[PDB]
Amino acid sequence: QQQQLPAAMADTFLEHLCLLDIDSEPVAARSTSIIATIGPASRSVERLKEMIKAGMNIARLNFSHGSHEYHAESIANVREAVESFAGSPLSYRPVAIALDTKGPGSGPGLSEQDVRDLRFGVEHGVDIVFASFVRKASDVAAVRAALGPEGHGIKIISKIENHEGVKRFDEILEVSDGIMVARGDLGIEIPAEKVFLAQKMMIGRCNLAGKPVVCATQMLESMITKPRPTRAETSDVANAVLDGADCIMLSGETAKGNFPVEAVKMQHAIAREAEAAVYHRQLFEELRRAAPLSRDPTEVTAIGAVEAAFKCCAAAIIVLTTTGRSAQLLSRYRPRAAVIAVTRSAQAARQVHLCRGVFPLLYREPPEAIWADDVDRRVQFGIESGKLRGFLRVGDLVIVVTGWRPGSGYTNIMRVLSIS
Amino acid sequence: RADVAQLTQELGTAFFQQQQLPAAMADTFLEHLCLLDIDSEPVAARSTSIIATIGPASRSVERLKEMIKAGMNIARLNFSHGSHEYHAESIANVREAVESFAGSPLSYRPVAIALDTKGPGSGPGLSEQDVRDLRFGVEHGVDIVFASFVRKASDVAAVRAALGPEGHGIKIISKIENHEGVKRFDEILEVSDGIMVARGDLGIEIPAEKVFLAQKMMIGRCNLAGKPVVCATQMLESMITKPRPTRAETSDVANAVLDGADCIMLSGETAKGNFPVEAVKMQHAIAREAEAAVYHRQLFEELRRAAPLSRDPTEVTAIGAVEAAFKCCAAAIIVLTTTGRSAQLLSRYRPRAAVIAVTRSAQAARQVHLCRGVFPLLYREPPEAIWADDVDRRVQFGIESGKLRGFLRVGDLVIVVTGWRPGSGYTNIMRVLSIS
Amino acid sequence: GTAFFQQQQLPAAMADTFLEHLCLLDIDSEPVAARSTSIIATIGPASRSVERLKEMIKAGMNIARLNFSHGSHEYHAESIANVREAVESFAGSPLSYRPVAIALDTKGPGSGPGLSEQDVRDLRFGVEHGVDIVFASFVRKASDVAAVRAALGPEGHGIKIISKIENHEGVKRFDEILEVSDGIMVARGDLGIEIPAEKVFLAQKMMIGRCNLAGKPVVCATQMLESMITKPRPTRAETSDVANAVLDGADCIMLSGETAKGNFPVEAVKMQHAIAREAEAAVYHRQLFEELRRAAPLSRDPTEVTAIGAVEAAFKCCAAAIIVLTTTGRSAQLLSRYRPRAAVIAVTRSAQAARQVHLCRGVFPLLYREPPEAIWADDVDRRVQFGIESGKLRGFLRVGDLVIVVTGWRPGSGYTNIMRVLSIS
Amino acid sequence: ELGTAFFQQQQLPAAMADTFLEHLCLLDIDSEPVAARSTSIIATIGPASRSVERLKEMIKAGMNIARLNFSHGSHEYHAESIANVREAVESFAGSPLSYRPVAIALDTKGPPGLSEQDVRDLRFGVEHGVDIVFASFVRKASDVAAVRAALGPEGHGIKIISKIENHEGVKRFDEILEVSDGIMVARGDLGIEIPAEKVFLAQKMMIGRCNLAGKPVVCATQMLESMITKPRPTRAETSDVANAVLDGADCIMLSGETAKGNFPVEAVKMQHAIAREAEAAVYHRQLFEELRRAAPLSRDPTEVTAIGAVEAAFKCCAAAIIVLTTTGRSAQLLSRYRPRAAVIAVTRSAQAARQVHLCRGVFPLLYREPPEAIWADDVDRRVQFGIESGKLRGFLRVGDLVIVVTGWRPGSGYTNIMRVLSIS
Ligand SMILES: O=C1c2ccccc2C(=O)c2c1cc(S(=O)(=O)O)c(O)c2O
Ligand SMILES: O=C1c2ccccc2C(=O)c2c1cc(S(=O)(=O)O)c(O)c2O
Ligand SMILES: O=C1c2ccccc2C(=O)c2c1cc(S(=O)(=O)O)c(O)c2O
Ligand SMILES: O=P(O)(O)OC[C@H]1O[C@](O)(COP(=O)(O)O)[C@@H](O)[C@@H]1O
Ligand SMILES: O=P(O)(O)OC[C@H]1O[C@](O)(COP(=O)(O)O)[C@@H](O)[C@@H]1O
Ligand SMILES: O=P(O)(O)OC[C@H]1O[C@](O)(COP(=O)(O)O)[C@@H](O)[C@@H]1O
Ligand SMILES: O=P(O)(O)OC[C@H]1O[C@](O)(COP(=O)(O)O)[C@@H](O)[C@@H]1O
Ligand SMILES: O=C([O-])C(=O)[O-]
Ligand SMILES: O=C([O-])C(=O)[O-]
Ligand SMILES: O=C([O-])C(=O)[O-]
Ligand SMILES: O=C([O-])C(=O)[O-]
Ligand SMILES: [K+]
Ligand SMILES: [K+]
Ligand SMILES: [K+]
Ligand SMILES: [K+]
Ligand SMILES: [Mg+2]
Ligand SMILES: [Mg+2]
Ligand SMILES: [Mg+2]
Ligand SMILES: [Mg+2]
Repeated sequence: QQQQLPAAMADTFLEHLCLLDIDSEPVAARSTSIIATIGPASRSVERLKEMIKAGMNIARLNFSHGSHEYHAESIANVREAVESFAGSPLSYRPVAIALDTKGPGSGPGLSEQDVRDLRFGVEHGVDIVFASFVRKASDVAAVRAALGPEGHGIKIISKIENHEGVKRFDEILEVSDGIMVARGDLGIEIPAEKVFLAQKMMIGRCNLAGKPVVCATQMLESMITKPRPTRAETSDVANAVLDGADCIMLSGETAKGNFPVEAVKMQHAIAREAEAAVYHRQLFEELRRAAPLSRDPTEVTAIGAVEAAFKCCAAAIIVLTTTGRSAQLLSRYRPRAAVIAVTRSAQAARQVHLCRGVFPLLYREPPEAIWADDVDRRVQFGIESGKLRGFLRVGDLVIVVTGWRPGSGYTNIMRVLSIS
Repeated sequence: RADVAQLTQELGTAFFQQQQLPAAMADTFLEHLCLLDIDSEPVAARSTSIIATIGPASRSVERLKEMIKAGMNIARLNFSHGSHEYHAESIANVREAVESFAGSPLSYRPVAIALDTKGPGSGPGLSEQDVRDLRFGVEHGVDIVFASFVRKASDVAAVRAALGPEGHGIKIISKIENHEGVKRFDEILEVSDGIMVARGDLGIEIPAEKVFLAQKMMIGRCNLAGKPVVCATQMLESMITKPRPTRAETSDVANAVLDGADCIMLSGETAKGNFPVEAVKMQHAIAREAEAAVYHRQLFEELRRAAPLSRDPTEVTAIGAVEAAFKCCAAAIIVLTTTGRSAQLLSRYRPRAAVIAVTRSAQAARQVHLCRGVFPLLYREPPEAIWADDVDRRVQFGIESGKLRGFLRVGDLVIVVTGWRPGSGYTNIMRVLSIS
Repeated sequence: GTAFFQQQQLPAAMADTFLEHLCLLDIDSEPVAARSTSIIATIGPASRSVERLKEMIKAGMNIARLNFSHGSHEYHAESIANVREAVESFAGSPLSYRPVAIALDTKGPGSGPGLSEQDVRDLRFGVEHGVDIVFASFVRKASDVAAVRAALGPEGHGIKIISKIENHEGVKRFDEILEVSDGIMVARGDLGIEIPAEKVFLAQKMMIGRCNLAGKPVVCATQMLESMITKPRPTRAETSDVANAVLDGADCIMLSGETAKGNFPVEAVKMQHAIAREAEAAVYHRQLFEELRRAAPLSRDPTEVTAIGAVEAAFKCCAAAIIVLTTTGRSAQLLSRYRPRAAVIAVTRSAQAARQVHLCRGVFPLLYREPPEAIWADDVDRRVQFGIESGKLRGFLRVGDLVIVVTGWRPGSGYTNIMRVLSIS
Repeated sequence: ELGTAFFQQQQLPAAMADTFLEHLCLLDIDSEPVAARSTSIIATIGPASRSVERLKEMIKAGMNIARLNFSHGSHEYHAESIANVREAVESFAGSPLSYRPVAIALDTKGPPGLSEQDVRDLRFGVEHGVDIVFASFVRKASDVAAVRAALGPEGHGIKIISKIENHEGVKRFDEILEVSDGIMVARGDLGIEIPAEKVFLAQKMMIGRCNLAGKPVVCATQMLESMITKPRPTRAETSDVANAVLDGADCIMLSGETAKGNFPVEAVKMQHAIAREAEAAVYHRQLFEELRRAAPLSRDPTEVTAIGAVEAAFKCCAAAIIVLTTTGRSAQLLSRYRPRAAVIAVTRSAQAARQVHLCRGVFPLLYREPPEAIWADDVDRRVQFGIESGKLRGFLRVGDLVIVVTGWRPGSGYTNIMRVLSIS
């Protein structure tokens, strides 16, 4: 059988590895998001359409290079390429826009250039900020203050790039929306042979906290000049997914290299293979054991839904979400079932790419008069887009996660539904 | 510590010191035993049902009201003794005692009536007296049959045929009392509604020192199958003449509950002894202590690992509801059921939360006592015009009756299990509700 | 062979979960291993005759308990003499000889707050008569154990003190009592009067678990086969209670009125023997060994390090036995704490140690009486060969079996450090 | 006692964790490695690494096995490389603290079956006393039998490590592993023969199966590729080396990095540094439990002694397991249980001393003293040699506990004793 199911049913991790089969083809949709840096090699609308088709989920703009005018044109081109697929509403793909700051460049403070760039991000409607060189909780507070009242909804992903950031990780993670393991600077700031320890520790802690973690830098470096990566590069991408990374990133590979589309395609192919090789039997038991007891109905519904999905091998968990939170709480238990998140918020649809296994569907259908009927069409929309995209078939079982009243914060219902 | 820290701040340290919760949170079975505390008081309602044999010592309506208050859930009538006239009078007295509390859902306690057959004797199958007694049971509306000396699947088919078309709803609990019944256990369990480990005859039919192996094997297999299992005979034997049991007797009751028995039984202790009410009270006290001492962490993990994957929505909803109940330390799981099946599927995962089963069927309310942790509520209100409103009213009836009986408190989290359409077989919804 | 893997609940032993282990238990899977839980039989009018004591030793009695709550010093001295006479009547066959420990159970503190003056006199009687163990009644705190130890004096340094936990205070102060005691007795008679009867099983399971964790002997006592005082067969609750005490992890099981004053002393011993053998094969060693290993702290004591290596090696090859040379019994006790399925055959020259190792589950003491060889390595080998010959004669071993041999690098107690895999020829 | 500082080093807080997730969360960049590097480094000796002076630097950097790629050069070229390796190794024979045996491995050019050139190159290997053969493109058990037969009458002791480089080799892995001494995951050809994105699955599967079988597994090709031209590797390269060790590889290899690159010594130093870090990060608690649960019961005293010795080593945090071995088999059976303690293998065989580099955590000590007339005295002398080398090299201190594994009689195949010794 397909998707490494013989290896998935093994009684030990050792037997799981022994049962991995190169002929067991992946069937599930790719769960780990790809962040591609948009630069000289990947700026055109035509090239961006090819990168979206190849698998890009988040477009990163490196504010260490270019200018505000340059990045504004890149943002416009990304939006134009994304909207060129709006003619097919059940299959259109949202793409988040992330702003990566230049950093403090000396001074444990928020550069005035960073204040100006963060203000640019708010004015241009960016979804995420990758905050460079975060070394303490007060650095995150400074970024949040610089985003102002209009940028309240922007996610702050703190980049850990030095010894201080690693040592003060817990306080940084507590106030951040997520973390980026920025291996480039980290490998210069700490001994290169210790970076893998920092990566594995940060991924584990983010998985424990249920917060997004991005693995970044030199993942497919040789692809800047060559059409195929080295054996160490494919292994690095696969191991980042197996470590538990929610996102994988391409920097020079897409910003300035000769094969930007090929680099995205390679990350897509490796992530799909690595996701099927995840040993869910141990992973779910450990996530379940480590996750604290909770009296929050969204949290309680999420664990019940993921348990139910594993019991019936559910093809998907369809969840209605306003902010993306209910989808994030499902994602933290790493279900094998795809989490199809139906949302009316375009920003939440883009941001939800930070959470592994969450497939955002932006709902743009006319409302139903009775709230209960409106909820049911959003569920049938998740099922129709699910069927159109290959996630679901007639006869499949799905878990549907909804709330008892409109507005964010009221998820409390899990339903077992048979498709068609 | 960090996996229970926010909930310890919210519910308090006193909450986590009661009902053997420190022992329940242990990482190993050895650590679990080391953390058992005689000062950790049981809080939950007793979930293992007590079957009491009704005979000369426990027959009067006044005495039966005392036994219902002490905790009796199932009244057993041993057709190896008395007559049809004697047993019919016992049944009438049980029903009169049960109906004396029928004025309210707060006081009403359904009590199942079980008929224990005389058995095949030296014969190879269903005896003529058993056919007559089984017909008597159908005519008197008994809920359960404890079929004596079941040795093969064809013995339970013979009992089913002798109950006729009008006894289709009666549960057949096969009594395993000899070597053949133990060896053919799987085929017997497949066609039975449940099993009774009849240790009296078993201890004579096989070496006495092997009975505990048969008991533990049968309890384990019934737990795996999700079918009721009764532990029976000599549990509190000395209480036939003495007001207090021996140390081996209290240990035996506790170990039957820890083994996974859904029901515990009293035979001579209630049928002919000097302290029938005290024997019920003692079983009640021991079962509540033993239930809190169950190592749910390993038990739930093992029930999850052993149970095969399922495409039955009732089964899928039941495991999701039990997982949700454990996550928030839910006080109860309120389930709507017509036949008791949805409550049985919740019960097989052994939640620590009480399963409050709301049903319109009086027979299902009596029979669910066979499933550990199921508290039946008989709903007697007439149906609402809108089906969704009728469902909501039954859920609210469960909550109100739960609150008025101490099962629920304001601020508690309750898991509610319902279906998407009327009729049996459509349970598929789990809701997390905060009690206000 | 397939027959080997069908006996001693081996299908249930190989199960991946405790639930599947229970589902696989088979009443037709016969026990093969020797009974490892010791039987303490209380001595009284029904079991004092030398001829009756010979029958009780053959039935399986390992420890003779003298209850100082009854009788005079002259009575108990006569009990001791009869036990020793019955035990020594089998000394003519050194390969089959079974040592029997003598335990003195004290009267207790009564209304007083500590060690009574009668207990001081009885403890000194025990030292003078060479008793092996003291079952100290109503131990409520660590200072009660220190008072017993002081009353035994310098000549009773080798006597084991097993503290009886019989009330709420003893249960609450269990950790401090276990720390200074050699072991514990769950005295359920008094405990069931001192605390609610329905809570005794929790105290029993907690104390057995903690003793197992500490590697110290634990005795389950009182009313185990009570009905056998007057009836020839026990109730279903009684056989279940004995089996569950062994499954809980008790090192010893006890008979009080059943052997002291009942009509069936020999049969009560035989019944406990039969149940214990069945219950020992039903122990789920896969989880048990894993949990004992995980819970046991790291150690820099060579005897402790050799013991875990020897138990792990025994499980790897399904060793029939672990033969250990011991002066004080300590090396055998450290093997016993890991609950090997292999019998621990303890070869010793110390008659007191041979009697005392009965407190440890799975330890079969062999008293070696030959005078020391001039060459120490040859003396060690002769003792190992004596263990093998006794093992073969008693049915523990056969030619072709693998055995683990545990010895030390120099004479005297405290130097066990060697483990060897040996093929029986 | 050991002190709080002891329990903060070598990822001991992460090692004591109750779950793999907690283990990852407890990894600390400030927890320094203390144990000697246990994963062997195979360095390909070519134009960039051939001189005696350069070879001395590579031995000091950590090279344990010298690989000679018979796809390049000639017999005369490789014979000179072998001579230079032996000369560099013997330049440290005067000092017991620096003397390290180095195995010599011959990597064949490759094939329908065994090629004519491979028969001649295998014959060259036997004549030159090579220790290991890395057999290229092994696709079935009969390929291993052909190599074994070509190793003439004088070369049956040479270890055959089968290189799995294509779909057929992956599919017929079990039959190949059964007749091979070990496996090499030859990722270069494998990444061309099968889709590049599936190579990590083949690597993890082969490493797992070799670990289960107790046979050496080598991770090879492009581990530090960028170091062919640059002095420092990429983030993917350090991650790849660490993950190969964490996967369970016994050996890690350098090809172009040492054969033709600008930084051969630096590439060896980098693999040394990463492997030491990755070895301390191994989650032994789950690993040992799983190796124990998966390994079948055994009536072989060497195998029974080995598991008892590894269990005893974990119980006391033993600094080393000193084992007397003539063929290296007793050290290999200790190595399969992945002890945290170094396995110091004391042997009179120079060949076995070179070959045990294939087994993770085995530190060979060649013993050349003349035999004692009393066998028990000869064993004691060898045990003390391992303790004294261990004190000299920093493995041991007075007061440490060591596990000693010996047999009851001379000759190979009788290991059955495990002793706990206090270092005095
Ligand atoms: O965005 C840019 C860019 C924008 C405008 C002019 C030039 C560049 C450029 O040269 C560049 C960029 C990004 C990266 S990065 O994302 O890979 O870090 C680079 O390495 C890099 O060199
Ligand atoms: O039901 C009866 C009964 C009915 C009518 C007259 C007399 C008896 C009677 O004497 C009796 C009964 C049950 C048991 S039971 O506990 O074994 O089931 C007895 O042991 C027992 O003695
Ligand atoms: O040029 C050589 C060479 C030349 C002369 C003697 C020996 C080698 C040699 O050993 C080598 C070489 C090239 C490669 S490559 O071209 O395949 O990358 C190797 O891998 C490799 O090992
Ligand atoms: O995941 P979030 O942000 O909490 O949103 C979940 C919310 O979505 C719903 O399912 C539907 O709400 P809306 O009708 O407002 O879209 C709510 O019942 C629930 O509270
Ligand atoms: O447990 P059972 O016997 O399957 O009954 C559960 C049934 O009860 C309900 O919750 C309510 O059904 P009714 O309205 O027929 O009483 C159904 O939706 C569900 O199928
Ligand atoms: O278990 P103990 O009391 O520590 O005794 C074990 C001792 O027995 C021996 O194996 C043999 O000692 P003896 O020759 O003194 O009997 C010692 O090497 C070892 O120290
Ligand atoms: O690992 P190998 O090849 O089996 O060698 C182990 C052998 O070494 C010894 O420990 C010592 O043997 P020698 O004295 O012959 O070297 C033997 O007793 C044992 O059989
Ligand atoms: O900024 C980054 O992404 C880095 O340093 O790796
Ligand atoms: O029939 C019974 O109930 C018995 O034998 O125990
Ligand atoms: O003293 C005892 O043995 C008791 O109270 O059980
Ligand atoms: O031969 C090799 O080592 C390869 O192909 O990677
Ligand atoms: K930047
Ligand atoms: K009957
Ligand atoms: K006494
Ligand atoms: K080659
Ligand atoms: Mg940076
Ligand atoms: Mg009967
Ligand atoms: Mg007493
Ligand atoms: Mg190749």
